[PDB]
Amino acid sequence: VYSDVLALSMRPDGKEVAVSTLKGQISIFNIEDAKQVGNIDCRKDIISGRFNQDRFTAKNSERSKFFTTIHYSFDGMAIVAGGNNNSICLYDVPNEVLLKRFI
Amino acid sequence: IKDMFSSAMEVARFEGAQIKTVSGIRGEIKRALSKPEGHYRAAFEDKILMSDIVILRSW
Amino acid sequence: FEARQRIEEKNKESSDYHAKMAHIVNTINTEEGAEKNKYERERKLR
Amino acid sequence: RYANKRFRKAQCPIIERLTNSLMMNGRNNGKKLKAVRIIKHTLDIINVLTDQNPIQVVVDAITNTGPREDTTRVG
Amino acid sequence: FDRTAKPVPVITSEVTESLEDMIRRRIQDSNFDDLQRRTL
Amino acid sequence: MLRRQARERREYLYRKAQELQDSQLQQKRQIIKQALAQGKPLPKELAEDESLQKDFRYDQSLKQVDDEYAATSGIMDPRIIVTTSRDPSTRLSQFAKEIKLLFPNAVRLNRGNYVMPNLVDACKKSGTTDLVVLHEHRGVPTSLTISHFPHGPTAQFSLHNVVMRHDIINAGNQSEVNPHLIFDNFTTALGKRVVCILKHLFNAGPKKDSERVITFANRGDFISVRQHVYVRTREGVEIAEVGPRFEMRLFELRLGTLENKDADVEWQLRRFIRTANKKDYL
Amino acid sequence: GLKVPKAVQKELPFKSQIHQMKPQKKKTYMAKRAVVLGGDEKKARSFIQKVLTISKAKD
Amino acid sequence: AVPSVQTFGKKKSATAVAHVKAGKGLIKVNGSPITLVEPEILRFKVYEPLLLVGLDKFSNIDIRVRVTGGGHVSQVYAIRQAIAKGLVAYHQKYVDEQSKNELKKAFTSYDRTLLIADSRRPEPK
RNA sequence: UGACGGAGCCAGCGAGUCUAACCUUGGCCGAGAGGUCUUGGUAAAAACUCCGUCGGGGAACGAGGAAUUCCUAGUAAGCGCAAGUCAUCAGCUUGCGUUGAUUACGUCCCUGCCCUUUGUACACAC
Repeated sequence: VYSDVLALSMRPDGKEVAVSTLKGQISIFNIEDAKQVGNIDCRKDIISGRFNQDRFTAKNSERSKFFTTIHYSFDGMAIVAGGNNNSICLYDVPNEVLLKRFI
Repeated sequence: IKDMFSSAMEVARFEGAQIKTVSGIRGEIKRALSKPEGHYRAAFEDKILMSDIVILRSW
Repeated sequence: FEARQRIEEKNKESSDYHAKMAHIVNTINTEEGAEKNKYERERKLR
Repeated sequence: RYANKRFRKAQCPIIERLTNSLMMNGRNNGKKLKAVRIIKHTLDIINVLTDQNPIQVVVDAITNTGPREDTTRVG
Repeated sequence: FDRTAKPVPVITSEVTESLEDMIRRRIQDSNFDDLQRRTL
Repeated sequence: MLRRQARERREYLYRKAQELQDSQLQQKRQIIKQALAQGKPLPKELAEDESLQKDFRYDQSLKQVDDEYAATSGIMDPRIIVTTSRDPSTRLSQFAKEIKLLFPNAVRLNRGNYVMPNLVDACKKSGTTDLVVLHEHRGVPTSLTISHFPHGPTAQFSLHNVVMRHDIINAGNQSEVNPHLIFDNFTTALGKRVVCILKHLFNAGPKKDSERVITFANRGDFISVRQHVYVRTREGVEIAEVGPRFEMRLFELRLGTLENKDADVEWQLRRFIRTANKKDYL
Repeated sequence: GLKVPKAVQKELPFKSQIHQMKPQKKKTYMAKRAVVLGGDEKKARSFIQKVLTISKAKD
Repeated sequence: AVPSVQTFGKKKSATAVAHVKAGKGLIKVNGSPITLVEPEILRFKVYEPLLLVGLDKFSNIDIRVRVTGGGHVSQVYAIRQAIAKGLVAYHQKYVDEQSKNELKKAFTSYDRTLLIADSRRPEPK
């Protein structure tokens, strides 16, 4: 993978592994032949904060633009993802889209 | 080394022996050769020059 | 065979030479120096 | 990476298989450019003589030549 | 003349037997060298 | 991780250098302990001291295997990759097969197109506690290097009077049971280092009634090595020679891993020094 | 003088790097333009060379 | 300033540097048009990005590559790698992220080796 | 499973004022030693790619039996350059590159080898 893969989830099917990486990415690798079947870029849509004591913008910040925990649902359809940022996202896999983003 | 000998017989007799190049660095004579007939190979101390003259003492 | 024989004999001879050398030098030191310090203890007495 | 797990060998395309098995020889080990030129010219001949389609013919040949029941020497 | 290094030994009946008897006696005494567990 | 290897090795060299710089304090505290127990006057230097003289309470509380392996001397099993030189002739490949067989916990690698920096990496990264490299000469074997991958030592031996088992006879098979070990005549500090390396090359704690023994004998600075099977009789013990039988001689010890070629050398076989042949273990 | 292999000189850490400044081939404008005096200035620069060499050998 | 992006490619021991600039719409592997990389059994293994993404995406920009090291097959694989990676890098720096992500998806659909060369590490047993 | 002429193009190791042959005809010089000149004969990146051409060897041999040995991925097998490291290696030795597969990745039936044949660990479960 391009980055370091700091969170790992595995499909109920057990054929696919969803891996969350410090470049703000979630990938989905198929496991019978090891290959990247479907990816979901997240880096953009994370409402990440700026602390009181900081000295830089909450856009240019880079402490909080990766997803650190992942899980599939049980139809093997959706992902819930969360980080050390303000928000929890909920992606839909087959289209690779965001269904919602809470705060 | 090319002229301390003239026959592989001879070098086999004298091999495994101890020589010192005129420069003063030691070394040992180790194995006769084939295609030239009296030349042998020595394993010296450092990179022995072409501009030297190796010697072997004998009584 | 000649190599092994020669190196053996050379080692034995050099070690034996050393042993005799120390034997001698040390016996001169002990005997003579003892009697010399005797004579010196004598001279300082007077 | 077609020979690490059990069946990545299966997942590899067919023409690649044919090319490599073709270069498997006593003095053709290690000339894959020779193997590929060879198979390209073969398929050209295929298309010229049997008009229909090389790849379809190759697949048909492999299926129709696959053996279907073997034996093993008994203990 | 002199020489630079003792040549290699060549094995014989005497060498084989001497080593063999040292081995056999070490067996009779079971005096052994080995890596022991460090337990706990 | 190689960041981590570099830091950990650097720490180690530093710790060793300071142990070297305070062995004299070891000796001085030894003197003070001695006098305190058997009350005798102290020399002038220690007597005038007040810094050590004062702090010598903690150090009074203060207080064998060699160092690099003592971290895991008897805990994990040391596993070994026996690896041929390059483009190996069939006789050499046979020899490497038989050596992998000889050790326990050993596995065999054909060398083609593996360079040493890459092999050393993939080892350090898989965990392969020892590397063996074998060199030949027209099928005959002559060189054997033993490297220890946690940044350890590499002893490059020569090996001469080889006898190959398949060459010997259709002798069947080995016993390949975790063997017993015999080491004779290693005396000097270097001898202890060598026995340490080979021993931790082997496995640990053989079952108290095994059947085969591998023996490393010192004879005139040449190590001999044999394998044997022993079945005990009530009147005596008779054994059968087995495995390779060959004569081996250390000729250098690089404190780095083998690929370094500019590591720190603890010993080397001096063999153009004028008094070469009068002494043992040179 | 010593000379360094390519891996070494391509991997030296920043501060301890080497500075091999390659000769300029295509003659440049200023080096084309500059005048160098003649006659007495010729002889004077010769003389200064000679004097400095002498005093250096002396010291 | 000129919009400008550089990438890399590495097969066995072959380096492939690839500049990508916004310009007149051409492709040059080291001073000679890409139609004349010589192996001729692999020229399409070089084209593979060009074709697989369609041309106009390249009509906008200029790609210059230089390659070294390795040999024939390795250098061809290295160029294809550098071209593809350079294309995606430029389209994620100065052009829209939708092009970025869908290009990455097209490539990883076809064959991931255009993006992450495998550092095919040796293995224990 | 080719030969030959031109083409086409790409490597990685290594950089000690140290790296490197002998016989032979005769000229001149030289007190000599010798020196210079002549002088005749014998020692030491490939493959790959596109175009063109051709279509058994001077008594032995035409890919090497029977048995046995090694091999699972940048691995088998090809192919050339380079170094010669205090042991070993020129009848060679070790590195560094480039080209790059076939087929198991299972089973304990055979062939051996090992083990254990008492849970002692603390649940729930046999």
